Parts: sequence; structure tokens; C-alpha cells
Amino acid sequence: PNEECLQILGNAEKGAKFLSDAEIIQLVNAKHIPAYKLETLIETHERGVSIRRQLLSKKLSEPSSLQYLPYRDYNYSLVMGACCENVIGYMPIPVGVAGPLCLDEKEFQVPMATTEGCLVASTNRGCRAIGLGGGASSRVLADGMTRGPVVRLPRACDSAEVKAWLETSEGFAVIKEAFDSTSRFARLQKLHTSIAGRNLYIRFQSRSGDAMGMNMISKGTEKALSKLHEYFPEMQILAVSGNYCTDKKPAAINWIEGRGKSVVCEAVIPAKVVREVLKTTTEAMIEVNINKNLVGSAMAGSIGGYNAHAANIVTAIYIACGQDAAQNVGSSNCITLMEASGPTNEDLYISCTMPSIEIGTVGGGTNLLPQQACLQMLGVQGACKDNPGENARQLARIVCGTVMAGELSLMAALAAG
Amino acid sequence: GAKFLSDAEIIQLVNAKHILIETHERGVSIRRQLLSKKLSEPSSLQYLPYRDYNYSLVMGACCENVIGYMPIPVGVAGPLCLDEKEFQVPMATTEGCLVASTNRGCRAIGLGGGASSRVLADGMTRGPVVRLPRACDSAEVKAWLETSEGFAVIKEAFDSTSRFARLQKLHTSIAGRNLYIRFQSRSGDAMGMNMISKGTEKALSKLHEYFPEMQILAVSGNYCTDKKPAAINWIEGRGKSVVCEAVIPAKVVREVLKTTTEAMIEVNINKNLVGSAMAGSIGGYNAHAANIVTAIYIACGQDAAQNVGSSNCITLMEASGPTNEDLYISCTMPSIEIGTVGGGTNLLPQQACLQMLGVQGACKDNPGENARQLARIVCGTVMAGELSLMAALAA
Amino acid sequence: EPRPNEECLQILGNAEKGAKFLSDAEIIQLVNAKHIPAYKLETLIETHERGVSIRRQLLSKKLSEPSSLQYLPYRDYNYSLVMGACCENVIGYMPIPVGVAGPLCLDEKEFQVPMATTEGCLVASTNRGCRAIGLGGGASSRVLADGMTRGPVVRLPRACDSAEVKAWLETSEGFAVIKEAFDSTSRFARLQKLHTSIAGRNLYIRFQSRSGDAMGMNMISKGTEKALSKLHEYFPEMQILAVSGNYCTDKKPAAINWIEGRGKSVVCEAVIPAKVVREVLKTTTEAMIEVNINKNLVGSAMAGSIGGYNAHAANIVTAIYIACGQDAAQNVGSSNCITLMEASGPTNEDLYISCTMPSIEIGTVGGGTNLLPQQACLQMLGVQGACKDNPGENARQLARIVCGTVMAGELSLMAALAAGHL
Amino acid sequence: EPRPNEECLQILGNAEKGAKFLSDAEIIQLVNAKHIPAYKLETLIETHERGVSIRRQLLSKKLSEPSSLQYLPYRDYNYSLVMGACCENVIGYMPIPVGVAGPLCLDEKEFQVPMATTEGCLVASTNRGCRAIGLGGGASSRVLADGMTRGPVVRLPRACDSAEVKAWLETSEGFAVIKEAFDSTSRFARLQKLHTSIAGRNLYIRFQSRSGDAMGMNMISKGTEKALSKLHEYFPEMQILAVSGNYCTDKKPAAINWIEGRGKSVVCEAVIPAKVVREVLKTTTEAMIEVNINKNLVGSAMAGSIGGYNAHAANIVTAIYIACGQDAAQNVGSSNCITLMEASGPTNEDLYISCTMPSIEIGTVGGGTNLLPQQACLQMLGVQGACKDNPGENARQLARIVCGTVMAGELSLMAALAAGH
Ligand SMILES: CC(C)n1c(CC[C@@H](O)C[C@@H](O)CC(=O)O)c(-c2ccc(F)cc2)c(-c2ccccc2)c1C(=O)Nc1ccc(S(N)(=O)=O)cc1
Ligand SMILES: CC(C)n1c(CC[C@@H](O)C[C@@H](O)CC(=O)O)c(-c2ccc(F)cc2)c(-c2ccccc2)c1C(=O)Nc1ccc(S(N)(=O)=O)cc1
Ligand SMILES: CC(C)n1c(CC[C@@H](O)C[C@@H](O)CC(=O)O)c(-c2ccc(F)cc2)c(-c2ccccc2)c1C(=O)Nc1ccc(S(N)(=O)=O)cc1
Ligand SMILES: CC(C)n1c(CC[C@@H](O)C[C@@H](O)CC(=O)O)c(-c2ccc(F)cc2)c(-c2ccccc2)c1C(=O)Nc1ccc(S(N)(=O)=O)cc1
Repeated sequence: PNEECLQILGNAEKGAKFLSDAEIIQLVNAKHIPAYKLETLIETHERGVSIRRQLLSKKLSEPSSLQYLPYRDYNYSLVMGACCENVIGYMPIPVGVAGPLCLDEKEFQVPMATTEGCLVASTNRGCRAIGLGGGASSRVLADGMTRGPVVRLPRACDSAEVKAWLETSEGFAVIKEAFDSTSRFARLQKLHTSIAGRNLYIRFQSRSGDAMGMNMISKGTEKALSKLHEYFPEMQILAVSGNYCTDKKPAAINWIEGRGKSVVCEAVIPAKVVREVLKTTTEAMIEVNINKNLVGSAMAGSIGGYNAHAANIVTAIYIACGQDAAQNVGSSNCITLMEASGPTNEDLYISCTMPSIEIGTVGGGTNLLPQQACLQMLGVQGACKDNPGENARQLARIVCGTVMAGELSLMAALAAG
Repeated sequence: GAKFLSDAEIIQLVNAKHILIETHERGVSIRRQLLSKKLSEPSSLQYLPYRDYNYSLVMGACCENVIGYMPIPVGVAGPLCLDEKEFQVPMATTEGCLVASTNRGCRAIGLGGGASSRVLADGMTRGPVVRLPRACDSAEVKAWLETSEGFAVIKEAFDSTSRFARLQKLHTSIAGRNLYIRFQSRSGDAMGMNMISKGTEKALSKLHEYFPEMQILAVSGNYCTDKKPAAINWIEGRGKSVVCEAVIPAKVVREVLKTTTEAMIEVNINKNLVGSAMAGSIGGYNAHAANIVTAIYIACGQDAAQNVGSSNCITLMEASGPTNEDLYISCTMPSIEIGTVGGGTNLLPQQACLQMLGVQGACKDNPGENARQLARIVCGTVMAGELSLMAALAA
Repeated sequence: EPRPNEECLQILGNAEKGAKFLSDAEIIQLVNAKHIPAYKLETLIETHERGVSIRRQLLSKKLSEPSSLQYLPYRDYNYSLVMGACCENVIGYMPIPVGVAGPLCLDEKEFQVPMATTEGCLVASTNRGCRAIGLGGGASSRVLADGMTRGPVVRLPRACDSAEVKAWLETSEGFAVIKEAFDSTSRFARLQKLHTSIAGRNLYIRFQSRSGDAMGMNMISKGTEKALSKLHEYFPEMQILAVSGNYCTDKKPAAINWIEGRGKSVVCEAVIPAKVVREVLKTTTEAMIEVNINKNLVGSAMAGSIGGYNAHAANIVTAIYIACGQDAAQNVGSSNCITLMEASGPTNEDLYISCTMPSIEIGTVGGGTNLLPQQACLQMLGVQGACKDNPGENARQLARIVCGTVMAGELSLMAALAAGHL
Repeated sequence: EPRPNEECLQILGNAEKGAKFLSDAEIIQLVNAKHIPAYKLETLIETHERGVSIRRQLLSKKLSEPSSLQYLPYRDYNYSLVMGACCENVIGYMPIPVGVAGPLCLDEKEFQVPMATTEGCLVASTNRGCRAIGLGGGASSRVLADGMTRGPVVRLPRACDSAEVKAWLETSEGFAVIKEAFDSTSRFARLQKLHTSIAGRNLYIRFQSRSGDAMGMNMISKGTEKALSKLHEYFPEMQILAVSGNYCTDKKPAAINWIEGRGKSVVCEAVIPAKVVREVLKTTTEAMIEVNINKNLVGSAMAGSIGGYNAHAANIVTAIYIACGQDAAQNVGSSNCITLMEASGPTNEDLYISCTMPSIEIGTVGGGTNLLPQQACLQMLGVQGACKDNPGENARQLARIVCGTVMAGELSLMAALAAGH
């Protein structure tokens, strides 16, 4: 009944919990109730998902499309008004595990969410060679998420004035105070700027504790630019990101300046281990690395893509561990080097250098519990109380270390043919 | 067999190195318990779900040492009015507001009479590196591959390996005695990596016959280029090269997008062109194409690591209409790497999202048309994403 | 002494008098107060040199230090081949010292390579590279590709229309019509496969063709214009926005030139005996390879280079280009080079070296190669002017010489850096 | 009259005679008989021009056409400033025509810009661009950054050690010890913040400093060599692999030069009224923006350019570089330019134009600027040699003049592309 059902919705202590599935759907189709009124009216999250699927399904060319998209018994409360909207369900990505990865005297079992055949198996083989080689070592070389707004002044002489002002000790200090006032972990490092006529691109860089820090840095960037407006009232803020960050697009600035964590990792693989585990020789590995990862990438016109498949490992760890998998674009930046080592140049020195690993252990997908499980496997879930940023640094080191395992195994598979 | 043993006992054997199980879901349980013994926090696994998932479609083709699955929330943006049709576009993401913003982009496009798209090129690639004794020899091979007779014999060998192996023009570059060879072929509705690899191996094997001193150094010399940033994918395309466009009436930019045509053009020029230029970008002349590509790719069983190149996009915005107040927007994405059969599209949840869009599996009438359609959907939804985010930045 | 402007104009407009019957003071007087603007001085003054002399006197009064031009030479230079062709508002010439590096043993021949440069030691260093190559049996090179390009941008009303034009150009019959219009413009105009790129309703079209021994810019542009006119017959709503849309790409760095080639794409190589690397180059093979990998490959990669995987190819390209009447601004793309070094031979102690240069933009007819001094340098190499019995051979040979001299230069400088002064 | 070889040698080794007492034919007879190496002619022959003359006679006999050097001039040129400084094995000089575009109205001054080129209409076209700027009220420019660089590669035993070295150079005291070493080598050496990059056990170190009015390669390199010697005292396992590891980056295309700058980073701007755009440039502001956006931004984007967002900056950079005694091979990076074009005024009919050139590598002291003809062109612009009272001002002014003349070039070519035919 259409007019009885409205009575049960309007009563403040009854609610739509008393109504049925088809009755709420009869209301919308008759146009008694608009569609957008169902988000706010319906009580529980899972029933909101159910009714959206049903409404959505009748509009589809094949109304049975959603049959095998699962949606029941998922914690939508951590996702609603925080991570996803118009939610009709969830997508299971198989999670495999590669390890142990022997990195800086610890051992890691690395979760990898992927649907590419053999990626975990191959990565795990690279892990095996590293462990039988005495483990890999890594260092975090730099740390600071960025945002890169574009501002505009009337003339290029003015934009130049502002650049010189931001380069002074006094002007930087003023901007630093306004940026840092927005948050606990927001500490502004040296500003990088570029002029293009009357445009001025300003790359704000700051650590962000254990968060990846896109939201924190943005908040700092806006207050900092508000303070900059007080010194330069004619300055227009065109966009809070003018693509100079650069976020989720290939850019040499991230390659050269770094973004998020800049990391290096390295290991030596005995000749014996290269033969028995990797089914090739040190000399063959080197020849392939030089001519694939340097020369080949060079011929193809690569900026920052001097590696075999860093992106595969970055992406799978990112999906498993609640990262922004779109940031695989810049986070997969990697140069993989290989050279002969040891008494008779028969052992394999390998290193991966990844200048822009954009990563966090708090916020975003890491609020969700399956994603926290994977972060917990690695011992890096959430914030680190004693050493703010140490969980995010550790995960970045794991990523780089795991990328190196991936590089060893794939580069060996290609070398053996 | 194993059904009479217990979980605690079978692990006893694998630990002792004296060592399959009769049910897929139990194989996952026992793997979780083996892994569990190696972690400092074994209870970390308890909220990583694993039950009642169809592991049969995974075991052999997709993933090894599987211990569960990672649920990614799926949202829907649409209807996206694209080429006289309506699509409800699934987007798997954990990024706040990404679906809502994309959906707004869709709303603006529909009220502007919808978007139009064309597939400009189509062919996955693979770019092996080979070596000859001398640069004079590598050059002889290049010359030979550029003749009609040479290309035809390399084509016959490539094409013999499978149904959809149909070799297009070759692209080669020499680096001294190295020769990089870029094979491009369509691949039915599959993304086509395995297919083009098999075609490449038999083609390189046939090239070895003409040049026995040639060394096949690696079936991928990074000249493809797969999953790394490369100008070659931007200039030559890879997979589907696609263009999409729409005109958004002035009032619609005002009321829906909360800005103006003029302000939008000013941000696009100075962010997506000039800004990306100052940043030293090749192919990243867009706001956030990667957000949409990645979200759709995870939802639709694509290889999410191919967002590196699939996200390549130039977003252009011009003034339009008689009064010059309407917003012409286009997105050009020359390297969308995509398929509707194989990989993660073999799993039922991922197929649900492909079925939403009406592109699931092979198009039996016209091989490749579902993958082509999906690329067009990706490019149209990227343009929707560009519209909304650029409006939010300009406002 | 100078008589009034009125009388000076009557003598100027008389056929049997002209400018020969006036003073320097009097020509300068007419210019200072219009009647003669300044650029018309070339087509009015008795001789080329007096036109240059007068232009200098005009300029000198405008300067802060009037005697600035004292040591800028101008007398007795053959300005006839310059005027209307190479340069306007000419006040003189700039002497660039020319040294010789050689013999360069390339493809079983010997070359004495002229290099116009002011950088100390460049010719000496390059010359040592030639010697190391000579003692190692010499270099070999092949020309891989040959075609100068021009990359106009056109526009259709919509992206779907530009898509239609791309597909039409990709059909055999569409390209054959465009090729016919292109090729009708000159005897050397032969259009190769078209490269096309869409950016919304924009459509960049890369026209490529050999061009005899000319570098070919003017010829290609002419071919391009007739090709687009014909294209407009089929697609009347097409607008030519610019005859170059930076898609060629000329005189700017661009991945397309690196990947597709432009002008002449060349490869060169040589094996240097271990003995020679030690004695001549003061280093070892092992050391050279380590420096090359970690400087020219890894270092160039960390700096974010496209096409710059070399030590100083640009030094050599520029010196040969100025010496040989080339367009030195084309150093931008023509310097593209990847230098590779590896172990070779029985001992694995000999140095294999190769230099691959995909975009050497060059020619032996036209532009600066019309002037006799730069023809002298071209004649040194045996590549001056057009080749009658094999059109394009001289420009191809010059491209090979450039790539081989670059390799010579790479060998030497890389050995200097590898030794570290020692 | 030509004497036997043994007789000619005693004359050559007689200290109160020498080669001055031999004829050309005798000196050649000695070279051909392998008594004198051909390269030692420079230090044996008393006059520089005679050394050039004999090198030419020797060279001509090696050529397939012996008269090929006829129209290569060599006489009455001042080889004294070139020998052992600018060029070796010298057989003459190459005259490049010099034209003048101007006046360039820049920062309330006027410049007559010399351009050594052989490309037809380049000077005339650039000169049209100058007219538009001057009738548009002039151009204004700013040097934004100043510092030549050198980017050596060193190697440590492990990547962990390269990381240790990077962190050490990033502390204020580690940097200060390196800065003290670097600054000690020359009066203008002032080491700026160190930019470093790791690749495994490689460490690339980008040393940047002002260099007076010199372009500064040799100076920066000398400071770099001494700075690395100091760093070796703290890290004795460090290997200096190469004083240039291509991270500078000198004379190759590189994003690092685009993003960080190198030498002089400059920006230039003008507003061109519609009337001037009409009469001088023969077009409209609307047409020029449409061409600039779709050629210099979008076109360069599709071509995969880094730093090549301009029409023909390189033409102007190269022409001025040759005239003014610069290193013309550095036009690779010095030509880096993004040209921007906007509508201004009430009906979008005035043309705001700017050129941004982040890496103008230039000098007015040293190299080819030591030669008198090259100094004449520097003197034309008022930038010859070192500025005593304001060190670096001449080099800074020249880089502004390049950027401003580049903008002039951009205006004219783009206008011509916007019209047709
Ligand atoms: C990592 C994955 C699994 N993988 C890929 C696909 C990698 C792509 O996703 C990225 C590349 O396209 C990037 C690039 O190189 O340009 C390939 C492969 C790459 C390019 C080809 F043309 C063909 C095959 C190979 C491979 C297999 C054989 C011989 C050569 C290469 C493997 C590979 O690593 N398998 C493996 C190893 C050990 C074990 S084991 N025995 O340890 O379990 C199993 C499988
Ligand atoms: C699309 C996403 C959700 N989004 C992002 C994050 C996008 C990043 O993941 C990619 C960028 O970093 C790439 C780049 O531009 O460099 C931002 C944003 C971007 C850069 C900042 F510095 C700060 C915030 C914005 C935004 C919000 C406000 C004002 C300006 C920008 C939005 C955005 O589109 N929200 C939105 C719009 C409508 C509705 S509605 N009214 O339809 O529901 C909801 C949310
Ligand atoms: C070719 C030129 C002359 N040349 C240059 C300057 C080359 C620049 O124009 C381009 C580089 O900057 C490009 C780069 O590497 O990034 C340098 C040099 C390069 C970078 C430095 F940091 C310092 C010095 C060297 C050099 C000398 C010694 C030790 C290391 C390098 C030489 C060089 O080749 N001299 C030489 C050799 C043999 C004979 S001989 N004995 O054969 O006549 C003479 C001179
Ligand atoms: C500057 C030079 C002289 N110039 C060039 C050649 C410039 C090349 O050296 C570099 C370009 O290739 C870079 C690029 O755009 O990709 C061209 C030209 C460019 C691309 C073509 F396909 C064809 C012709 C043009 C031109 C002529 C006509 C119509 C359009 C463009 C001119 C040009 O500026 N002439 C002129 C102007 C005023 C006066 S006046 N009347 O003031 O004296 C004379 C001549």
C-alpha cells in the first residue's frame, strides 16, 4: 500500500525498518519518494546497498548482472561517507603471500592482491634467492608527500617577486608557520618553485606521520597560500593542484625530487644461488638488465621506468594493504641495477632505487579491517607511537625490497628464456 | 584421504619436509595456518576474509599461495550517456568521494546531450630485445623487416600461433648491435599479453632462421612498453587508442559543476598542459585519469598495474557554442590496455561488473568489440572524472 | 657637404646614376627621415659591401660605444651568395676557427673532418678518438632511415570528424591520393608512411619524405601544403591551423624524433684493441664500460633524459655543422645519441663501441652550404652539393661522417673522464 | 735549393735559426719523411699563420680534390688568441654572416641583437618581432636563478654507504665542510644547496654555483674536483667514477635542467596591443593563441617533448650564441623554452606573451668571448667581459637579451603560422 507506507516513514520512532523491500521500491517507481531520499531515510548500511542494487538492476539491459557481485556481511560503516559512494557491493581480489623476504635482519610475509597468474609464485622465488644470499638491505633516503598548486599574478615580474620572496629565509619562515599550524605532523621542508610566465607553481613538501598525507598536505597548502595572499593580494589561486605535485600522472619532478618515500634496496646473490634458484648466470642477468632496463627503456623513451615490473609488485601490495592503487603511476618509479660482485665477479649485486613511493599505514583504505589484517602481517598497521612515520617508512622499505625480489625472478626468467 | 586427518596433523607433515587436498577452501585454510606460524601476530589473519569464495576459478590461472581475498568497495557512477547508450559504471576504490565526483561528471555530460567516442587504433604489443654480432648486422635485420617480403614471413609465423594473432606494422629501433622489435596485434577480446608473447616467440624463432647469429636476449626488452612509463606508448599507442568528447551547455557548467566555461578552460590550460609540462610529464596531461582507470580496472577484472600506461591522457577544453560560452571537452587516451576475457575477468564478481556494462566475455559477432566498448567506457568515464574534478578545482 | 634630400632622391630614381652618385653621408641622411627604410639598401646600393658598410655606420650611431664594431670584420667577404638567401640586415661576418680531426677511418675510407669551434681541446680530443679508431681497423656505419618531416596541425569540428580523417588517411586509397598531391610538387618528393596523432578535434600529421641531398625543410613544407589542400577537398570543414604543429619535430627536443627518426638515422661502431685503449686512450676497456653504463645510461636516466644517452655528441655535431654550412640550431635534435660500450673479442679485453643517432638533420645543398667557405669544408669530405648519379648520397655520407666523428669524440672524452686526469 | 733532410734538421735544431730558415717545401719534406710529427708544427714554426699555411698544404695533398681549401679563408686572422685556448690543428676560419635584429626594447633599454646565421629570413622575422614589442611598449624580464652545475658520479661499496654519504651531505656541517673546499678554489665559487640522487651504490652529486660573468664549466669543475677530494677524506672507500656523470646535465636534453634550472633561469613578457598585432604581425590575438595552445603546448605534448614548448627558440639562441662567442653546443639545453600566449584587454584582443627559459647557459668572459670579433658583438650589447662593480651582471644581462629576443622570434614565427601561405 503506497499511502500507508509513507505513514510508517514519517513516524519518527517507527522508521523504514518496519517497511519491506518491494514497498520502498514501489514508492520510488510511483514517484512518491525521490531516489536520493533513500540514503538518509533508511537505517542500516547493508539494506541501503541491497535496495540500491535492486533499483539499479531493473535499469540494466541484463537485470541479473549483479547476481555474483557479493555485498552481504561487509563492514560498510568504515566506508560510508569516507571511502566509497553509490555502493552496490565489493570486489574480492585474491590475496597470495610471498616470503619470507629477508630485509634488514627481519623476515616479512608480504601480502599481494592480484589476478595475474604466477606473480606471487615468481615474487616468492626472488624472495628465496635473497634469503639464501644473506638478506637484502634498504634505506629510506627522503620522506615528504607533496602538493603542487598553481597561482597566478598579473605579470611575470610579479610571479618572480613572489618566488624571490619564498626563497628568502624570512618569507619561507612565514609560510612554514601557516602550513605547520594545520596539523601535528605537518612540517614544511624547502619549497620548490617554477615560473611559467605569470604562473607560479609551488611544490609544498612535508612529512605526514604514518599517513600517505594527501589530505594533510592539502590543508597545510591552503592555509599557507592564504598567508601568501596577505603579502600578495593580487595573487589568484587557480588550482590547489596545478599538476606540479605530481599526483597520479607520470612526471620527471617525482623522479628527480622524489615524492613520498625515496628508497634504495640492495642484495648480493651468490653464483650458486643464481644457478640453482634462478636457473641462469650472473653474466646473463647483467646483460639483460643493461639492455632491457637501461637501453630498452631508453629507446622506448622512459622517464623513471628503468625496471622490469615494479608496477606489478607495487600494485598488489597496494591493493592488499589499503593503499591508493592509482598512485602506482608514480610509486612504481624504479631503476634496477645489476653488476658482478665477489672475488671472481661471479656473484650478483642487485639494487632497486624507487624515489617516489607514495604510501601510508593510517587513513584511506587502511581504515578497513581486511586491509589492516595485511598491514598487521607486516607489523606496520596504524600509527607508530614511539617513532611517528616509522610504520610508513617500513612498509615503503618492504615495497622496495619486494620489488627487488620481483625484479630478480622476472629478470632471471627472461634471461633463461 | 585428507578428510580423515585434521588441520593440525597435515601441517605436521609439511613442517617435517615430508611433503593435494580434496577441497579448494580447505587448501586456503591450511595455508593460512602454515603462514600463521611464521607471523609475530598470528591473530592478524582473523579479519582477512577467506570463506565462501570460489577458489576454483583462481587456482592455476590467477594466484599462488592464496590465503583469502581483499574486498574493495564497489560504487556506481552513471548513467554515463555515451554513443547514444547509457552505462552504469562500476568503480572499485577506497578513495573518498571519487565515485560521487565521477557521477557528477556523468550528470553534466548527459544534460549536455551525451558524449561521443571513437577507437582510433587497436593492438597490444610486445617489444623483445635481440642482438647481432655487429651494428651492421642489426641494421641488415631492420632493413629486412621493413620489406614487404620480410614482414609477410614474420606475419605468417606470428599469426600461426592463435585465432586472433594478426600482426600489424612492425616498429623497430637499433641501439648499436641491439635491435628492439615491437610486435603489435589485435587479440580478440583478451587484453592479449599471453597471446602476443606466444606469437612473438614463434616470430623471433622464424627470424632466427633468417639470421642464425642472432641472440634473443629477452622476449621483453622494455620496448613494448608494459607497465612502465614510455613515450613509445604515448606516440604509437598500445592496446586501444581512444578519443572521447562532449559539449557541456553554459547553464549546466554553472548549475551542476558550480563554475564557468571560462574558468574551466583556464585551469585546464594551466594545470593539465602547462603544469604537466613544467613537471616534465610525458602523457600525464590530465587531472586524475588514473583514479578512474584504476577504479574501473579493479572492478572489471583488469590488470591494475597497467594503469601506468592505461592512464595516459590529454584533456582538452575549449570555448564552444554561438555565444562561445559552452564547454567543449575531450579526452584522448592513446594506450588503454584492456580485455573482457582472461585474467581477472574469469572470476564471477568481476564478470558481474562487466555484465553491468554489457561487455562481459567475447563478442561472438565481432571479435574484439566488447574490449573496444570497454575502452570507450573507460575513456568516457575518465572524461566525466576530469570534468568534475576540474570544476571542483576551478571553483 | 651633404646636399638636401630632394636632389638626392632624383639621382636615386635615375637609371644611369642610382646610388653610385651619392655619398655615405647622403644615403644615411635619406634613411634618417624615411624615404629609404633600411632593408631596401641591399636592392639599391651599387655593391653588396657598401650596403654592409652603410648598415654598420647606421648601427654604430645607435650604440652606447660607437667603436663596438671595430673588430667585427666585413671587408672582402662574398656577400652575393648571402643576400636574399641566407641573412638580412647584414653588418659583417663572425669567423669561427676551423680545426681538422682525422683521419677518420670510416667504411674503408678516410676522412679529414672539419670542425668549427671555440672550445679548447675539442678538436685535439676528437682527433685522438679518430686515432684510436684508426688503429683498431676503423669504424663501420649504416644509414637506417632517411626522411625529413613536417608535422602540421589541422582541426575538424569534432573529435569524431578528426577520427574520420585519420582512418581515411590510413586507407590505401586515401593515402595514395595524398601521396600523389605531395609528390607532384617536386622530383624528390616521395611521401612515406604517414604518422598521425589525435588530440580531440586536433589532428597532427607527420609528413615524411627523402629530399635529395637537401636537408629538405622548404621542399617538404611545399609538399605538405599541396597535400593538405587535397585533403581539404575530401574534408571541407577541415581547418589548417598551422603548417607546423610542433609534431615534426623541428628544433625542439621531442620523443617522436628519438623513436621515429627524423632526417637521417645512423648507427656507427668500432672495436678498439685492448692495446690501443691503454696506449692511446690512457685507460682500460673495463674502466670505459663502467663509466659508460653509469654516466651515459644510468646518469642520463637519473637526470630524466630523452635521447641524451651520450657524453658530448652535441659538441661534435655543432662543430661539423658550423664548418659545413648546416643549420646549427638543428643541434637540438641532431645531437640525439646513445653510446654503448661492452667487452669484445677472445680476451674480452677489447672495447666494442657504438653510437646510434636517430635524427641527424643534414644536407649538402641549400641554405648555408651555398656559401663557398662552407663548400670548401664539404669538398674536404667529398660531399659538396648534389650527387647526380645517386641523389641523396652526399647527405647520407655526411650523416655517416657526423655519427662516426661523434663516436670518435665519445671514445676520447670517455677515456679522459675514466682516467680522471691520469 | 731545397736541401737534404739531414741538412734541414741541423738548421731546425740550430737555436739561432730554426724553421724560419727553412722553406715551406723543406718543412713539408721533413714531415713527409717522418722527422717531425705533424702535430708538433705549432711549437716549431715561429709565426701562427705560417703554421696554418703548412698544415693546409699537408692536408690538401691528402684530399681527393686538392683544391678544396681554396675558398676556406685563413689569412690575417688573429690565431694568437685561439692557439692553445680555442682550437687545435687549425686550417682556417669559417665566416658566418652576422645580421642585426633590433631595437629590442627590454627592461626600458634598447638592444641591437647580433645574430650569426645562414637561415633565410630568420633575422628579418626576428626583427619584425622586435618591432611589435617596441610598438607594444616593451618587454620586461627577470633572472630567476643563477648557477652553472657539474654532476659527477661517485661509487660506494654498498648502497647503504651511498645513502650514508647522501645523509652526511644533507647535514649542515657535512655540507659546510664541502662548501668550504669548493669556495676555496676561486673568488666567485659559492656552493648552493647540494642536490643528490642515488642509484644503488652510485651517488650523483649536482654541484651548483655562480661563476661571475663566466659560463663557468672549468671553474665549477675545479671546485667540484676539490670538493670530492674533501669528501674522500671522510669516505675513503668512495671511488670517483667520473667528474661528469651526466647529472649536470651539460649538452644533452635533460628534465633536471628544465626543473632545477642551469646557468641562468629567465622569464620575459610583453603585452601587444591589437593594433600592433594587426599592423606589424598581420593577424589577431585570437588566431595566435589558438596556434600557440595547439602547437607549442598540445603539439609538443603529443610529440613527447621535455622543455620544447616553443616554436623556434633554438634558432635565436644559436644565432646569438655564435655571434657572441658562446658554446653553441649548449643551445641543446639553453633553448629550453615554454612560450605562453593569453588574451588581455576588454574584448580579448591584446596579446600577453611570455617565454620562460630555465636553463640559459651563457657567459661574457672566457671561451670564444676572448676573441675580438666575438667581443664586438658583446660590445654591441654592452655586456663584453666582466662587470667589476657588480660581478655577473653582464652574463645576466646577456641571458635576459637571449630570452627577450627569443620572445621576439616567437611572436613573428607564430604570427606567420597563424596567417598562411
Ligand atoms: C612475473 C610474471 C609471473 N611473469 C611474466 C609476466 C610479467 C608481466 O606482467 C610484466 C612484463 O610484461 C614486463 C616486462 O618485462 O616488459 C613473464 C613474462 C614476461 C614477458 C613476456 F613477454 C612473457 C612472459 C614471466 C616469464 C616467464 C618465463 C620466461 C620469461 C618470463 C613471468 C615469470 O616471472 N614467471 C614465473 C617465474 C617463476 C616461477 S616459479 N617456478 O618460481 O614458480 C613461475 C613463473
Ligand atoms: C575527485 C576527488 C574526490 N577529489 C579530489 C582528490 C583527487 C586526487 O585523488 C587526485 C588529484 O590529486 C590529482 C590532481 O589534481 O593533481 C579533490 C582534491 C584535489 C586536489 C587537492 F589538493 C585536494 C582535493 C577534489 C576537490 C574537492 C574540492 C575542491 C577541489 C578539489 C575532489 C572532488 O572532485 N571532490 C568532489 C567533487 C564533487 C562532489 S559532489 N558534489 O558531486 O558530491 C564530491 C566531491
Ligand atoms: C672534449 C673536451 C676537450 N673535454 C672536456 C669538456 C667537454 C664538455 O664540452 C662536455 C662535457 O661537459 C659533457 C659531459 O661529460 O657531461 C673535458 C671535461 C669534461 C667534463 C669535466 F667535468 C671536465 C673536463 C675533458 C676531460 C679532460 C680530462 C679529464 C676528463 C675530461 C675533455 C677532453 O677530452 N680533453 C682532452 C682529451 C685528450 C686530449 S689529447 N691529449 O688527445 O690531445 C686533450 C684534451
Ligand atoms: C623564422 C623563419 C624565417 N620562418 C620559418 C622557418 C622556421 C624554422 O627554422 C623553424 C620551424 O621549423 C620551427 C617550427 O615551427 O616547427 C617559417 C616556416 C616554418 C614552418 C614551415 F613549415 C614553413 C615555414 C616561417 C613562416 C613563413 C611564412 C608563413 C609561415 C611561417 C618563417 C618566418 O618567420 N618568415 C618570415 C616572417 C616575417 C618576415 S618579414 N616580412 O617580417 O620580413 C619574413 C619571413
